[PDB]
Amino acid sequence: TMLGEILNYYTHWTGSLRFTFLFCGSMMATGKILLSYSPPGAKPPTTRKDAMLGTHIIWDLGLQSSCTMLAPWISNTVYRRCIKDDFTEGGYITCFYQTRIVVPSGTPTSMFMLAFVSACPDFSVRLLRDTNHISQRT
Amino acid sequence: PTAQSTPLTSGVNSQEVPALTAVETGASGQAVPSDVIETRHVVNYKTRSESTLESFFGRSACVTILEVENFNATTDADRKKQFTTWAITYTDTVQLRRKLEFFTYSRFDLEMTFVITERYYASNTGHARNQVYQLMYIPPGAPRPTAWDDYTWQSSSNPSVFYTYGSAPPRMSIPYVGIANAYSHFYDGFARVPLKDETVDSGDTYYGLVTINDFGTLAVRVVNEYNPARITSKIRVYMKPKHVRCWCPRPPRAVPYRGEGVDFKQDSITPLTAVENINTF
Amino acid sequence: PTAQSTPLTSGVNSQEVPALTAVETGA
Amino acid sequence: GYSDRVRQITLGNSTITTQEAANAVVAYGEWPSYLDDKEANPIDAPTEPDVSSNRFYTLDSVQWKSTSRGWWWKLPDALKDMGMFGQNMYYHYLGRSGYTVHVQCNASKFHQGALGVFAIPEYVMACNTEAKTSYVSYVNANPGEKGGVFDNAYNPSAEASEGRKFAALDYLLGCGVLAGNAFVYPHQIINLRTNNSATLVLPYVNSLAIDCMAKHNNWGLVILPLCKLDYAPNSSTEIPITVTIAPMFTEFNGLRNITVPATQ
Amino acid sequence: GYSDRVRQITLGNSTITTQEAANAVVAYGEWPSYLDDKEANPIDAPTEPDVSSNRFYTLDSVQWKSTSRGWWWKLPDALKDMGMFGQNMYYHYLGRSGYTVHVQCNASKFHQGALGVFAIPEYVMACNTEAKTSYVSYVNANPGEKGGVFDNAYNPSAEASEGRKFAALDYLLGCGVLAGNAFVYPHQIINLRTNNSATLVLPYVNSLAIDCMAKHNNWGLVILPLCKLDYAPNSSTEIPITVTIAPMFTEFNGLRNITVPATQ
Amino acid sequence: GAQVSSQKVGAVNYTTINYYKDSASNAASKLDFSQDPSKFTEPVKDIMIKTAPALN
Amino acid sequence: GAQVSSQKVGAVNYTTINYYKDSASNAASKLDFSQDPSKFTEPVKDIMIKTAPALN
Ligand SMILES: CC(=O)N[C@H]1[C@H]([C@H](O)[C@H](O)CO)O[C@@](O)(C(=O)O)C[C@@H]1O
Ligand SMILES: [Ca+2]
Ligand SMILES: [Ca+2]
Ligand SMILES: [Ca+2]
Ligand SMILES: [Ca+2]
Ligand SMILES: [Ca+2]
Ligand SMILES: [Cl-]
Ligand SMILES: [Cl-]
Ligand SMILES: [Cl-]
Ligand SMILES: [Cl-]
Ligand SMILES: [Cl-]
Ligand code: NA
Repeated sequence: TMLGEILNYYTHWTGSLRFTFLFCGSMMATGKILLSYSPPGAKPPTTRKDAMLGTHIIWDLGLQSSCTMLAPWISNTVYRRCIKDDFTEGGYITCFYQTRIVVPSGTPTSMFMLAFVSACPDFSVRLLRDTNHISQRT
Repeated sequence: PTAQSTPLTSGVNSQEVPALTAVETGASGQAVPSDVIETRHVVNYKTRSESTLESFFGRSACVTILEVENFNATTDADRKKQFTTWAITYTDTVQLRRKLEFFTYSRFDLEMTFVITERYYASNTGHARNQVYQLMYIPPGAPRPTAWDDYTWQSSSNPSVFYTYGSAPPRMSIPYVGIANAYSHFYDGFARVPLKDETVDSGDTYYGLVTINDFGTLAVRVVNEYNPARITSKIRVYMKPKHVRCWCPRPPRAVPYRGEGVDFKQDSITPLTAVENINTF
Repeated sequence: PTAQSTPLTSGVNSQEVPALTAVETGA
Repeated sequence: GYSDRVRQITLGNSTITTQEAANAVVAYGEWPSYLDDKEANPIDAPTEPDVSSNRFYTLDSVQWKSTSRGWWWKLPDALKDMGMFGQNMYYHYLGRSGYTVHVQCNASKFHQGALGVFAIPEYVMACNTEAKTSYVSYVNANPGEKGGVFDNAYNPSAEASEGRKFAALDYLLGCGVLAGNAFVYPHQIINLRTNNSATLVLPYVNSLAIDCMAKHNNWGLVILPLCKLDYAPNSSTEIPITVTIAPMFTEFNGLRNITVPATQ
Repeated sequence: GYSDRVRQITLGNSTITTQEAANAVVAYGEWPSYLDDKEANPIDAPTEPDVSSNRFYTLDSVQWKSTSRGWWWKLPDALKDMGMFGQNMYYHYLGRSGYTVHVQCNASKFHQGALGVFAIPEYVMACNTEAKTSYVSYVNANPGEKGGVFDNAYNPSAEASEGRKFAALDYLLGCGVLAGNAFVYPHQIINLRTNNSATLVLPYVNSLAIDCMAKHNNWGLVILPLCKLDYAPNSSTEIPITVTIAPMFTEFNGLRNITVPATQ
Repeated sequence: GAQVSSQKVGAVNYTTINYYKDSASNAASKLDFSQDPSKFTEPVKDIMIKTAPALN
Repeated sequence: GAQVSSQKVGAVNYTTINYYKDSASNAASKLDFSQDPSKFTEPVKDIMIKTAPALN
């Protein structure tokens, strides 16, 4: 992602992450969807009843097409590392049907949503470094 | 500010008894000479200047010795001698480490200095032109070199210093870079919580600061291509903590270290030499 | 200048719905 | 821009949105609140867990079918195993709580049906044996998040020991009154052509300032299909009903070891 | 009337008395406190459980014998299964706490002995295999209220898999420093002729404002017999040592499902 | 932006100018004679007067 | 023509003099904290109020 690419020029990051979801079914499709962020240190959630114990939002599909879930900055350290690291693990984002998607006849019964990520205004990065995403033969 | 002067005092015959206390309270003894003897006045002009933390730590100390070589390498093992990588730490040596470990937490900027030396490997293979060294700081996540001349050394973003043999020892400052509000010299814990019935291995996991610390990697090469004469080099790395604060004092290390942790070695846990008798002057 | 501080807030029960938007707008 | 149909509710780390609401009910016109010193009873400093417990908990969903007769839950029973609310409830002799109840049921512009959603103080229900009166087991009275269902038939047991459960007869509201009069209780209707959710905010209601949550449910939550679910392409279709409830202004007294109720 | 020997401490629904104290220690001269906005880190509204969790919990007692080499506990580990403190600890990713530690040991005017009672920040201890370094299992590092004991011998394991526990060697304080210097840490002494209890009030100490309690113990509590227990009529007598600890100014962030650590 | 400060006496001032934009580049911190041994030597809740009995 | 400016804080001022007649010779530009993310994150013609519906 654009955020991910920028983060890989830095060693440390801090702040809140914004996840925005765009529902792209038909206008006739309805539904409620649960989006959750569970800070680390417990069993990763694989069921709605565990997911709903964390930070979450229930998204009602409708005229407003998009819903934003926040992963607020919740961390022991003041910065996390821009690598896979147990000490600065960030937790778990999951998604479940809250009710279900419902459509009438003559309507597609499968469809998609798009997920976007961006940094919030509380977000900053430190310690410039080379990225592992570009290289060349020698 | 000076250390304490001594006031003129005589004797006493009094219900005031400063010689007695009760250290069960957690207080150390507090009495001073004027409390228990007759004293003259002595003006004390002496200061504790050299035992401030800045003074105690105000030295560049060697923390490791790295090796690199420059020659025509034809095997994998010899190719790996053309550059070196080192995880940045103060635990390769004992002296600075022990001083830092008087404290639980610290906060400081770092002056890093390097001393680079060479010798000829042999005398029947001609000579070698003056060598330039690259010392590249690779922060966690940045790609690590697998060869002395791979793409990583272009160092667009990582800081590198290019040092010319025979020049003054190179030197740079590093800010306080901790991701916490201080560095921890000791960490009584783990990097993750192992959970009930998980399949993750619990038999080969570690404990303490080693599970969470990562200050990146120093990578060193000779920038020159090979001469007929093989040159072997040592790079001594020096650290001086400056602008120092420390918290939570600790007893100092009393027995030899045996690694990065607090572990001790069975043949080296008897620091005291026994006295002949309790009455030995 | 600093990155954004976080204000003290509680909950809501409101016709104001900042959680919803429409990214079709290009925002 | 602002609308009676579009609402956001945030409590603790949890947020609900709806785009097809129908206002919201505040039961008896009173928002929940903490217990004032001039109405207090137990004298120990109370625990007020705030965001740890005063947050939305989503129960297991149920399925609305053309043949469904309805559903019931009790409160605080339905939330007794919910995160820190449950822990605070069971570690204390006494507790009080208000609630935000959010009932969720979406369909399509081609479905039809209407659910009555009622919050009933002291929702006492009939037992299922005529050999005894008021003869209901603790376990059957307190099903937890699974709640119970209504039936359109009353079949009391042959033996008293087998009838120690509620006779949840729909048209008598499980308690000997006509269901058509349930509208005297705080309520909304989810009428599929109009709305997809109901929101009820409940103050603590009791004849006491604070009481034993493990002994006594203050509210019943009843969902009755007033008009049956119908969908022309498939009359056997089912749509979920999801119940999400947040405790509010929770306050607990009389801390000790944890209460572990009987399970059989 | 008032005396350095007589003290009452009340936290929540719990009170301690002592009639043979020796003042009380406030570690590093700093009383615990809540986390200020100008030093805060996680941004979610924290849970502050107050009286439910900030109260005296009494651990299982241990027996002081003439042959005892000492005892250790870690904090918050020792209290992880204690009432609502334990629940709040495990339901959250992050927590911070201060403590009042009250160590209790009475005898008679004819007994003698002295216990050093030390509160040690980041009490990292040596492992018991020389095939590895820093090689201690989570389970052995976190014994809970039972704590551990010191030994006067060091016998590292033949195989690495069998040495994944602390080498709690008394005179090296289990960590390669001389025990005689442990007095640089906040401490009291229970000297039986003088006092029957030690009281230490501990602020939160860490290089962070708040941290993962289930990963990281902030304090060690060490009790070492500095002078052995002796009693002339029976040198094999034993007297209890009882440890009672109250969390203080507890604050938790990052609520989710409950943490259940591995037990083997 | 020159700073003129007292030297440490020998057997009296010196001048410093910072050349770099990062404080980490600066020379050693100036002598800080701050101290409070009592946080370690006497961290007691109730004041102890030396001349008085430690326990009364 | 010395410029005295604040240093970036470490664990407080520094002095700069330009020695060359071309500005291209100068050291790095001073920290510029300017920003306007909205030209990329919200380049919309009609103002959108967060709390309001995006589409009305
Ligand atoms: C590192 C080392 O010991 N180098 C020595 C070499 C090598 O042993 C051989 O050249 C390898 O075959 O031999 C010498 O006699 C030489 O070449 O003048 C002395 C020199 O000090
Ligand atoms: Ca005198
Ligand atoms: Ca080379
Ligand atoms: Ca509270
Ligand atoms: Ca005295
Ligand atoms: Ca909006
Ligand atoms: Cl290159
Ligand atoms: Cl070359
Ligand atoms: Cl001797
Ligand atoms: Cl349940
Ligand atoms: Cl335990
Ligand atoms: Na003096």
